[PDB]
Amino acid sequence: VFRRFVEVGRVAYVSFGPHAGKLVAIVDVIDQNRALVDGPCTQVRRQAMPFKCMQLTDFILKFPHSAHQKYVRQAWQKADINTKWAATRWAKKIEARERKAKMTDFDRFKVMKAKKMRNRIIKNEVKKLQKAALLKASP
Amino acid sequence: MKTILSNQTVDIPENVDITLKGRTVIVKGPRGTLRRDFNHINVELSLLGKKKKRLRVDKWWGNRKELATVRTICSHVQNMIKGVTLGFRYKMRSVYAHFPINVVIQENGSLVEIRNFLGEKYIRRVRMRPGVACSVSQAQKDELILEGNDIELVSNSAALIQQATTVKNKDIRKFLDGIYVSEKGTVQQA
Amino acid sequence: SHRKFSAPRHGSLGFLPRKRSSRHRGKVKSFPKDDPSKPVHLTAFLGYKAGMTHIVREVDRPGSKVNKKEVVEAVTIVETPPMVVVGIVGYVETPRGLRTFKTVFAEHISDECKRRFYKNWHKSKKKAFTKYCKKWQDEDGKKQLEKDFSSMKKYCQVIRVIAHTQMRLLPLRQKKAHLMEIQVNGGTVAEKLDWARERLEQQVPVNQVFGQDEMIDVIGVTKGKGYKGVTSRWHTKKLPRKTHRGLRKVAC
Amino acid sequence: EVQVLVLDGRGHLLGRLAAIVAKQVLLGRKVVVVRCEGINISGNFYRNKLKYLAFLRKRMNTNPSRGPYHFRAPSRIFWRTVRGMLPHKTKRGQAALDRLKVFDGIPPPYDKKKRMVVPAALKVVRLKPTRKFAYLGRLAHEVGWKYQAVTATLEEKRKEKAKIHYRKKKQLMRLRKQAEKNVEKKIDKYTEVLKTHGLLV
Amino acid sequence: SGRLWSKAIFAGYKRGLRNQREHTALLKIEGVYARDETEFYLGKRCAYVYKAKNNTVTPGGKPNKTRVIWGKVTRAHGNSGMVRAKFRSNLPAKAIGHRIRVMLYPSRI
Amino acid sequence: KASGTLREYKVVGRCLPTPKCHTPPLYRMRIFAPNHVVAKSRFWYFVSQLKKMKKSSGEIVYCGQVFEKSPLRVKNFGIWLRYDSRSGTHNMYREYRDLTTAGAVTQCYRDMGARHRARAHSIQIMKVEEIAASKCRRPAVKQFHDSKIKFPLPHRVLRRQHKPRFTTKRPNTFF
RNA sequence: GGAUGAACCGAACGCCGGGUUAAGGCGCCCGAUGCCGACGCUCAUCAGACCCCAGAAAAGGUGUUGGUUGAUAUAGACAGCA
RNA sequence: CAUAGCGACGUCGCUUUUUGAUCCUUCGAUGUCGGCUCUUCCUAUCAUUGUGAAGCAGAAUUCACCAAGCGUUGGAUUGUU
RNA sequence: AGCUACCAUCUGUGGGAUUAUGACUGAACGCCUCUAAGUCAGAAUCCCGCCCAGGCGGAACGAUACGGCAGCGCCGCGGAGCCUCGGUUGGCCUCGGAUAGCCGGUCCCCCGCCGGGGUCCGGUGCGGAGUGCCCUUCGUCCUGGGAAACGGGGCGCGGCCGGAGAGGCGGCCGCCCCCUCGCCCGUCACGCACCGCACGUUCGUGGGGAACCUGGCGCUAAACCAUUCGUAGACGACCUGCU
Ligand SMILES: [Mg+2]
Ligand SMILES: [Mg+2]
Ligand SMILES: [Mg+2]
Ligand SMILES: [Mg+2]
Ligand SMILES: [Mg+2]
Ligand SMILES: [Mg+2]
Ligand SMILES: [Mg+2]
Ligand SMILES: [Mg+2]
Ligand SMILES: [Mg+2]
Ligand SMILES: [Mg+2]
Ligand SMILES: [Mg+2]
Ligand SMILES: [Mg+2]
Ligand SMILES: [Mg+2]
Ligand SMILES: [Mg+2]
Ligand SMILES: [Mg+2]
Ligand SMILES: [Mg+2]
Ligand SMILES: [Mg+2]
Ligand SMILES: [Mg+2]
Repeated sequence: VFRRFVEVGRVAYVSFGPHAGKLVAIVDVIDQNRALVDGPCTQVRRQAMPFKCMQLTDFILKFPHSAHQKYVRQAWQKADINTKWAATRWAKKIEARERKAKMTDFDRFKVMKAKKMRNRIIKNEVKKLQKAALLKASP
Repeated sequence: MKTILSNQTVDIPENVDITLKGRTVIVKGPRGTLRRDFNHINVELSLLGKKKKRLRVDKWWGNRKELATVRTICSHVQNMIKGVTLGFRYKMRSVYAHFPINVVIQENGSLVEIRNFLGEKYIRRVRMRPGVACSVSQAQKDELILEGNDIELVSNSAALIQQATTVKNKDIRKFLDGIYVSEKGTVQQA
Repeated sequence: SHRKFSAPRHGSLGFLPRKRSSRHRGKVKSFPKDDPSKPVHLTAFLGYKAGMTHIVREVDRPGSKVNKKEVVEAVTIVETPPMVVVGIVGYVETPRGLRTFKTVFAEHISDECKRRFYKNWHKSKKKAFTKYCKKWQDEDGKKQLEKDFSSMKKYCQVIRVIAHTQMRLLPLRQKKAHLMEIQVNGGTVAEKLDWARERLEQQVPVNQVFGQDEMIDVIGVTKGKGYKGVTSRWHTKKLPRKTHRGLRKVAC
Repeated sequence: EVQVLVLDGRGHLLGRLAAIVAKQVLLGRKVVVVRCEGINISGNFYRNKLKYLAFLRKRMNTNPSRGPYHFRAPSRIFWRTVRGMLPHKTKRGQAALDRLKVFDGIPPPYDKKKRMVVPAALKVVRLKPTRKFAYLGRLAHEVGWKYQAVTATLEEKRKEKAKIHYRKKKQLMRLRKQAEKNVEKKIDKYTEVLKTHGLLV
Repeated sequence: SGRLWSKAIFAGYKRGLRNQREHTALLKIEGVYARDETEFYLGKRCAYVYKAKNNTVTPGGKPNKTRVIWGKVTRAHGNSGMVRAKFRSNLPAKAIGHRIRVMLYPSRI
Repeated sequence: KASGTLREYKVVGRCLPTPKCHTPPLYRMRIFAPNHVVAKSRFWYFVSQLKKMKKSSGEIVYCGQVFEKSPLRVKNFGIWLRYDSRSGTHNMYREYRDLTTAGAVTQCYRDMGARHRARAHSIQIMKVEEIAASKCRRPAVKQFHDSKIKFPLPHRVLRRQHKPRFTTKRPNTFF
């Protein structure tokens, strides 16, 4: 049933807290509630971190547990987690949320105009397809 | 204490297959199909092999009470496998001191009439659970045979018969009469 | 402290609003449970208490002292002229209860039936249902009636017939007939609607509703006794003769 | 807000949802709770039934017709629960109580409208998965409610009609996706604006 | 042309459990449900707009039934985005649960 | 004594010199306290219990926080303590996993309060020691000694239950 | 503030505006946690829920959770079957 | 044969249907015993329903559980309770 | 005659969840176990039914005021206005649900050309996303390029269909009459530009009440008192009758 697991080398996304919006690697597990956590390439120094503010991703790095920053950083850079992360639908959904949030009034006006025209064209095509499908006569 | 993982694996015979639809186990074998859902238990069920058909039950972060359910689910699945491969047969004996218990098996083994229990004129009608067939043994003089695929249904029907034949307002250590399950086994003895 | 000796309560608390009935006819309040396997039939009837007498009959109760013996038994005579069916009501089941969906009345409502709709028949212009009966003749009203019957057929769970008694056949003073919703049981809604529709304007004799030597229920209003005290009303014990302010009372 | 807030009672905990609803109607908001038979109560069914039977026992000894009115419908039970969190003996509380409607099942005004959900009152997130719970509909039925069967039948008809409507909506949305694929050279100019400003990933 | 004011609800007066300070009111602004989101609305003008029986003079318009009690947001209240408002006259108690307009007027953006 | 996130303090004290011993011995303790004021108070409590010293007859020559020498390493802590129950005094040995010794002692205080209703004034921490993973005795601690540890997060409860307060979609607990 | 209360806890009082607290609180009544609060314990077919205070004991439980002491065990424990 | 049924020596409680102890309310007045009448409530269950146990063969009885729905009477003597 | 008596006679009822308890399967604790998860039977108790009353609670249906000016109903947003009550300041027209799992799409089997299964392919910190979607208001005049041109408007008519849980709603056709305008990007200038300022901007032709005018199409009734009854009764009320 489960596909994403808490384990050494698993890359997690920080949902909230001081490090929200960042990627980290799980270096070790502490007492079912916390994990020794290290983002050497995403600017999260080694520290404890609760599992509540983690959202596991699909990337697993291969380093032994409680390895140093050097080995975590080499595991991160080789098979680059930054670009592979940015390529995912998750990361660009986050990016779309951010750029929708930072949109100004003129940008909202332009989006309103473009969306108006786009919706009208799509609706005309939908009506055309409906009438094309309404010409069915078969016993 | 919360245990990280408690898992138990059940081997599936070759002539029976098991399908998972969430936590609903469908076991199809030579003798029929048994379907049972375990949605009241938060476990993870998986089919491992394409060769020998192991079924694994996993419980993650379970305390003492919910670690007890893994082997319960495994035993229920094994009973389903046993029912669809060999079936379940319960043999009951009617014991009496003076009045012989006359048992008449009505339509298709689904109804049982007890006539002369302790000599009284009340007729006891007991309806078997669906899928359970009652019959009169041809090997012993006072013996009922209950056959089915579901162990709970077969044993529930047997318990219905046993509780229907109950002495009242008497010393039951002396009035030993009634129909009691003599043995529990399978059909086909394989 | 507890009462010194035990004694059962006087009267039943199951009839507590010991008041004048708000109705004179006596309403059914529960019709027999409908099962579609039965043939289509009516569930009730209206009669008039004529009087009492007694009969002599032989009893066929084995093991009894009066087996194959003559007994004298009191009987009540209930005069039952045929009912006349003048309408159909459909009901629909809702999570708030049964509710009246649609009522369809027959043409040619009898004069004694129309008397029921008027408090003062003498001064009336007798105008009831005069515009309604016109819709049984025109094509538009007939189409509306067919739509109403179809709506009853496809939306109603139980249907009832409005039936009235026939005052003209009774020796009473009253000419104002009695109306009643009698439930039609025993079939599909379409079957009972067709049956009730063919019975419109027609007469239903009591032998088509009830049979010989079957046990029925009688619903009605009892004889009025006026304002009564506790001794005659709840049958409490009379206080001793030495009681000062009256003895036909409840002491505490 | 200014519209009517329609909340689906299925899967919701009684007191949690009632606290939310009471605060909403006190803030001058129209609230309509539908499908009150689907409301859950934490704790096992026998315990909750015992609580309601104790409530049934509480009656005025001198004249029970004046006493506490024990309402047996699930909608009325939830209504009384909300009244217990409202200051219903003042004009403000009575107006707040008037701003609330409760129903068993989903009646025709509201079966054709979208229904909200309160996560802070949902059983799935507010209750541990191993704990037991009771259904308000079953409790009401076994404590005196009369319309469990007819409400179930009408709910099943409503669900069939909703399935038909949902199939129509799915077919329309499939046709819309096909239309977007059909016209893309005349759409990409505005699609790029939307993508640039974060709409439409 | 457009709404141009934020919707708020007159939730009640500043109060203890058994004491009520009617001179200051509590407003629930729609869409503001955290204390840190209230900083925008601090100092903004707010109006309780209502109708009555007699006509009153309208600035830049003909007399009508509309009347206003003016006020402004003073500070945040609670953690859940309440605000406190001081009006020129204390708000009537019939306005509880009714519309207040936050007018964006003293803009700082 | 209340709590917070406790800190370790090295507290060194001694009696005041008298014309009986010009150089009284120096005594050192580890005190886990919210702050240095409470640390000094607990030092005086403990040395009054052990030696025959008082705050008035002695002085505190040093009170400094002890920083963890490896806060980036998960390690096992055994704690020997004693506490007063409602009906007696008991010695306990408890095990925890944490990065810091002070964090482990804070975990101990919370756990004693949770399981035995023991308030912090009843608890006397008498030894704290980092132990090897083979020397551990508590299975709840030992089960995390897996080089290939692996578990999911089965039933993730929605914590943002009020943003939004009202919504059309029901939450998902599977991730 | 303790729902309520001569005596409890805070604090003593001219008429007011603003700020901040005490004791006590912050699901809703009812101002305030609508914190992505922390760690555990607990299921009650009479659960529990805050000084005074408004109800309980001895004695038990193979319910569950910790802890103390002791003992057996690949020279094969323990439990089952013989 | 301690514990079917009992329970010495001790010891922990519950109740307010006994009688005390106290004197807070009432002395510009709360009509003071018993019976009769009438309603309701409690359960620490006499009977009845459904059960468990016995030194329960049957019959009768005894102990206990869920349980207050229903019932618990007619008289001689006495103001009596 | 009436009233009346265990001093005569007649009638008195069905389910459900379950308690105690006895069990089934089954772990915990390679055995056992009625229990932990899951099941069964189960009662003068409990709830409901039957029965009594019937909400400041509803429904369906009937008739709805004259022979004289005399009242009323519907249709027209038809007009001119009064009196009073104020709220509000875009809409969302809907799967069922699961949560130790979901959602979308597609090829083969089965049921009326649409659905249900088995594959297979996608998405899943929900993007076929309520952290969402839709509509989007300055108005016109020259004036080009794109979208459309199988298109929009009709308080325009007539017809059909769906919706009954409270349908008070929604959808589709036929005729006729308009403009090629409304949607995007451009060209072109203009409108009180009321000289910094609030209640502005909607629902809205709002709700409710009296009244005037204007036309069309329609209706001509009951209740109560008085009288009578006596199935009723303190009085009211109730059951009744009256070319
Ligand atoms: Mg016997
Ligand atoms: Mg008695
Ligand atoms: Mg006298
Ligand atoms: Mg006070
Ligand atoms: Mg108190
Ligand atoms: Mg003090
Ligand atoms: Mg002040
Ligand atoms: Mg409070
Ligand atoms: Mg509040
Ligand atoms: Mg004194
Ligand atoms: Mg007096
Ligand atoms: Mg008196
Ligand atoms: Mg008892
Ligand atoms: Mg009774
Ligand atoms: Mg009699
Ligand atoms: Mg076994
Ligand atoms: Mg049991
Ligand atoms: Mg059962």
